[PDB]
Amino acid sequence: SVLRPLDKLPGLNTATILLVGTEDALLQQLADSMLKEDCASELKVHLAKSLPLPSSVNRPRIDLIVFVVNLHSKYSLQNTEESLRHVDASFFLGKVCFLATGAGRESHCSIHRHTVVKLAHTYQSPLLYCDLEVEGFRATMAQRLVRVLQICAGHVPGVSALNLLSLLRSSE
Amino acid sequence: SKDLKNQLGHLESELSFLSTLTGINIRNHSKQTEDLTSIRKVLQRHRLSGNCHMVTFQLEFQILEIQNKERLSSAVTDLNIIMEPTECSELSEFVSRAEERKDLFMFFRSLHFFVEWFEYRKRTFKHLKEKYPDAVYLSEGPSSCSMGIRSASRPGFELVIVWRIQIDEDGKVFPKLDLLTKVPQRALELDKNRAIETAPLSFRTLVGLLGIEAALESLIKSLC
Amino acid sequence: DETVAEFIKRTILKIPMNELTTILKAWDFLSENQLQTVNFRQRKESVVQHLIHLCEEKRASISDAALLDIIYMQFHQHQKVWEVFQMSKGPGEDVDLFDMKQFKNSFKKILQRALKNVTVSFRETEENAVWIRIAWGTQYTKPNQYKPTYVVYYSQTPYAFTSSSMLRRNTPLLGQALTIASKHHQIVKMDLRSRYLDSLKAIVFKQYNQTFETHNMDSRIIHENIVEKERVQRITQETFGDYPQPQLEFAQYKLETKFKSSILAEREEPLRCLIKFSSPHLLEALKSLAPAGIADAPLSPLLTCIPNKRMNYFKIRD
Amino acid sequence: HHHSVPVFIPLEEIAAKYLQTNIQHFLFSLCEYLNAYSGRKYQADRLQSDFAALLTGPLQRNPLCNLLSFTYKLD
Amino acid sequence: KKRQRMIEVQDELLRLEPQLKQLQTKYDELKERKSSLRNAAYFLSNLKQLYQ
Repeated sequence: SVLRPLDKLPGLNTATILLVGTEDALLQQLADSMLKEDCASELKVHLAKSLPLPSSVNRPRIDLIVFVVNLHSKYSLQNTEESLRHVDASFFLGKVCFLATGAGRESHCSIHRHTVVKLAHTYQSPLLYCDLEVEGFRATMAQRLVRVLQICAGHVPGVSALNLLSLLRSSE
Repeated sequence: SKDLKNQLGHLESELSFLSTLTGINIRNHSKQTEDLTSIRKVLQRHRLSGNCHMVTFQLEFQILEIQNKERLSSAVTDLNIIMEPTECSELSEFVSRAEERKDLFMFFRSLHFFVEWFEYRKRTFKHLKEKYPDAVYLSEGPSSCSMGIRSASRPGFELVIVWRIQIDEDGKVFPKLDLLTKVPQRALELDKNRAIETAPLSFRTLVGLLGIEAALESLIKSLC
Repeated sequence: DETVAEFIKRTILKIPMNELTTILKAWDFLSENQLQTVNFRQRKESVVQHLIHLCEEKRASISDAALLDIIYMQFHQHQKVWEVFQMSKGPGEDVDLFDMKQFKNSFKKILQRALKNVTVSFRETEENAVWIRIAWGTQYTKPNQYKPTYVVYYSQTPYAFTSSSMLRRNTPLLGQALTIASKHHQIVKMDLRSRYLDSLKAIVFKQYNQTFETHNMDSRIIHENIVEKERVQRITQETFGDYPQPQLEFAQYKLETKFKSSILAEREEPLRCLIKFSSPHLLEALKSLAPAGIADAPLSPLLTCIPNKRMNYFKIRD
Repeated sequence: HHHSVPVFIPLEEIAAKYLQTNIQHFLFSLCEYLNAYSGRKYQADRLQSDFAALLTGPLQRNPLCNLLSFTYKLD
Repeated sequence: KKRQRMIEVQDELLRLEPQLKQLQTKYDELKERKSSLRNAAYFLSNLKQLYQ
């Protein structure tokens, strides 16, 4: 199955985000950090190891997808390259984001970050950096990601995902 | 409540399987306790009944559980088992000895082995009787002690074979096979070789040679 | 003699300060009334200096020094890596009536006749074990007290645990002594080595599993892949059991299998490899791999069959 | 699968000889073997615990408890 | 060099002993089996002749 951006009608004051990665503990911590605060909207977080998802009918529509990659592991990079082939091209227009973990400790790194830079540039999407094991750093990334989610869902007038594409575009 | 019925069925099945596995079918059980404390001393009085294949039993005992800070010692102070009045006097005297010794496990083990050998003796007698109706006179019965082998045409010559089950003082069970010869003198003065006076030892060697039923079959074929 | 004095001083110097009194009490060679004369508040060096003088004033042989060594050894018993032996007997042989004195005499005589100079000690341990310390020598050399051999023999059983220090030279001789003294025909060495003698004991006697069945949150987060997680948890629980795992620290595998993956298809010879696993608590790190996502739900049987097979070193062929 | 009978009792011989056929006789044989051992050990331990006065030295004994030797002096 | 010879001859004797132990036993019941069999045959023949 191929995931589609506008398959279902939106809910009332609701935003949904999907996190795809191999490390489950990091995903759980990130979801908790996102949900701890209070906001005007209603938030829902879905956790998955890879795509395609198991089939279900009650799934609400997905507004934003974040691919988190561990720089200390080749397995995570291979998993994300495999997952990237099951989402339709229409869904990359301002609704996909890449998150890279572990650049703080360079000695542990198995992946040269030229690789993730080139991957993000190839798929026309932003690339973010955060060390998710540190709670203080994770807290601010959760809020930035919540704001991006609110923009994508249509909860800020005058700004849409396609507009967000030009704001976050890199010069080279 | 259907699930509760499911647990009832499961427990009944488990009880039946265990009872047929061990061979002891246990009936109702009653426990009455009295606390006699000075280090705590507690006494219990038990009562249970049951049966094992043919044999049936009901027994009553009591144990004194001398609880303390570092050991939980329980001794069967008083035992009492009562038997249905059969003619098996040896089982009764074993009952008396076990009652004096006040041991419960040994009683059950010996009862199992005894009834087990009894079942072998009865089934062997029944099978060999139904095999040869014409050369076996079961005078007292298949569930009894001895056997009679004789010819229908002439009752003068007959040998009797005795099968007995004995319970030793220590508790273990072991059988024994002997025979006696009801022979008229005329046969004695008839033949000169006269090896029938050695019949006990030779018969025991024969039965130990190749089995019990084989020796009896050979003897009954030879007599015929 | 100065040699026995040096031996005792070295053995005492090995002992930690806080537990020196318990060792001295168990050894009880020195009289009790002599002990309170010495003060243990002062420096370790002063205490050992005084203890040497007290044990020298009384007559001290080499046998009591060896006994002190055995007593010190059975307290630590993780300073050496142990190995296991197994003895077998004939089918018609009857059960023997073990006698300690006869065992001591036979194990004495075999060594005494094969070599010439050799010191062997005994310390009859509680819970049905025997500790033996052997100092090796030959016709033309005196025994070497620096490199002894310890063996723990459990009477009435086919198993004996030995320490691998210098036994390589005289392995068949000790095998013969053990198999003769205990009335066994054959002996073989189990390929299972460890530094935890108690874990080895629990595995060898297979008594590490002692459980017998008798009758006498933030709902906003949605976890997909939940069925896979529950399935891997169930498989891990089934495969690794629910008992506390015995503590090992090492495992070795030798591989002689063919490469099967375009790449080396024409090659007909095996690919030669040797791999080792090391951990402070092995079999506990392995249990946690699959839930963490580093391994598949069922691990290969080579990893989950250590205690059941009583095996530590493996060899695999195609 | 697993058990708690001690090692020096011969379970392997009984298991090999009676396990595949007539399972209940196997169980009863194991019961006999265990009861005898427990009784012998109890006798030895109770003698040691109670009558330390008469015995001169500790008695000699082995794990399976089938060979006892002691020297006793009565007053 | 001589020590190794001692060890290996000891292994030889230790391995040889069980075989003799088993063989002697086997002969022991074999002979008694033959004798008892002959005795039983004689006794059965005599008793059958007497009854006939």
